[PDB]
Amino acid sequence: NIKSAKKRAIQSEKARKHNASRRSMMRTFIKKVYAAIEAGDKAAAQKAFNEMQPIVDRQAAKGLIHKNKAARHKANLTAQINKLA
Amino acid sequence: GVIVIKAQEYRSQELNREAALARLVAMIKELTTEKKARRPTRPTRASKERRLASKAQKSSVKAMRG
Amino acid sequence: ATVNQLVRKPRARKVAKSNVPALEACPQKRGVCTRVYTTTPKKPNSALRKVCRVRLTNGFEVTSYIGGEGHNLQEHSVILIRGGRVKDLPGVRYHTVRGALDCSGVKDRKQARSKYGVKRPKA
Amino acid sequence: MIQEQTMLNVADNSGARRVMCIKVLGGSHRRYAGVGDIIKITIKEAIPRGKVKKGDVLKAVVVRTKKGVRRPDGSVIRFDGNACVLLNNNSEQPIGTRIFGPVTRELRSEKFMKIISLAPEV
RNA sequence: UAGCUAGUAGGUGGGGUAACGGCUCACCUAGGCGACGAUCCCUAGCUGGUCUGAGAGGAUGACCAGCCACACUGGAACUGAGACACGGUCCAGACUCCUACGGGAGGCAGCAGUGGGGAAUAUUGCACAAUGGGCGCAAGCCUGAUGCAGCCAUGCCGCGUG
RNA sequence: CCCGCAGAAGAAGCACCGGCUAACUCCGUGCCAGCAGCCGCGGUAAUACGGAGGGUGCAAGCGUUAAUCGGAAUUACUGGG
Repeated sequence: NIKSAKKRAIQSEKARKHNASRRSMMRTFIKKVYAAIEAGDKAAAQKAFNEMQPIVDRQAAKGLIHKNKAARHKANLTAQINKLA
Repeated sequence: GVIVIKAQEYRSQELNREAALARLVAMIKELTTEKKARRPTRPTRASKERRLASKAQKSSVKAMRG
Repeated sequence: ATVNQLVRKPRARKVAKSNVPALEACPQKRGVCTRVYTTTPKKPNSALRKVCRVRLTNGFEVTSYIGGEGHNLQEHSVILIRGGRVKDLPGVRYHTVRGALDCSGVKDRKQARSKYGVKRPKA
Repeated sequence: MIQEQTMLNVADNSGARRVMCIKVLGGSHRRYAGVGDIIKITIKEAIPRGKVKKGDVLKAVVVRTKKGVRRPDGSVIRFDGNACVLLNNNSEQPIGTRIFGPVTRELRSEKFMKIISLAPEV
């Protein structure tokens, strides 16, 4: 099995950990958002939300995130924030 | 083939002695007898009897050509 | 014909049984062919039909007829089997093909040479 | 250090699982058995498609001992099990191929170098 | 083969996927399915069609074509438009291979070929001429797909042996 | 594919032949040996066994075995008791 495709493994592993770092980064901001949600402070949560807003978009446009999930997160949270308003 | 016999049914030597005889020589005799012959047995009159069953059937079965 | 239960229970078509349990889809089978002997036909006949017990490659043990006026079988020397009854020996349902793997064809035959596996004498 | 009726485990892929000592070869009235020695054993547990069956008797050489073996310096290597590998009952040839679990360094005895080559560690 | 089932039946809400959904959880409700056959067991890839038959039907599904499924066994995920993947990777397992005994390699249900099994089924051939696919504005470049030759009367058809 | 050279030169076996089912006699072994899809043939004139000649059928194939359907209204709805 002497093939040049063996480079596609090491190349992909570089991309694997790269997206991996980007993935948990998103979850952290969600937990940052959910933190204030546990507290109930709307302004703090609003601050938490407005800080990750520009981040999720630059990850949505980067190709790692499809538009749907990006739009979905902005929906549920903000509506729930109105509950904690 | 070490043929071993043990005799315990008696008190004296001579009786345990003679009992060992038949337990050996007769046991030798019984283990030597075998089947012999007679096979096969041939039909004597069936070779005559069956003739009727064939000719009676052949003669009667002649109702064919139309 | 009381079509009501016909819908409840359709016309149960009987399954077509076999005649050669040697092995379906397999026209022929090889066997070690042990036990070489001869028996006697049924009531209407009188002869000495030579037969053999055959252990199949399928694990089965069948009895077949040795067709010919001269054989060279030795309780071994694998042969080939085929379907076909004789209506003379109750129990047999297979024929043994002369001119087989390890069983020569009959010697000194002229007619039906395609049968008995005997090669046509061109000389 | 193995003796009579000691239940061992097979380290090869021969087909056995649970063996039992029926006799330690070599030397008259010898009691124990070193980690790199041979003993007559039997099969008390085997897999369905194994090359050998239950109740069969043949030779085998031990490899791992819970008592372990010492070293020329003084250090010792104990195991958490007692294992062995099957041999040819008349030619000493190891019938099993894939050996599991590490073996000893002292077994560089040429007749087991075959085993050491297929041995995983040590 | 007579009762079967408990994320199983549904609702609310969080989460989750490209997207609907017990897809996944928390709570409430105890229901749902079953003689028009459930569950359980065995068997089998499906269809267009193919063989036969007056028809209705019975059998079959190699090959030409479309769909699904698998890639040594089983499990998993990443990358990516798209796989949770034949000629990628990681783990476990089984069976082989090399050795420098440290430490690594291997997956023909791809084309040929090999052993075995079996009643029985072929060359370890030539080339991108042709059609098609992959990169590029373009030129070229690659392909045992494919196009051909060979082995065999296996079948269909045709002619000859005056 | 088309054209020329050429000795009629280099090119035929297989099954069956009692009825079903086209197609026969003689000799040999004599319920022995053997044939057979079916019924059955064979005990010294065997058209069925074996050989020979002749005949019939088919054809670069011919027989045998295996498989499905049909015949089979022997699963009958078409179309049975």
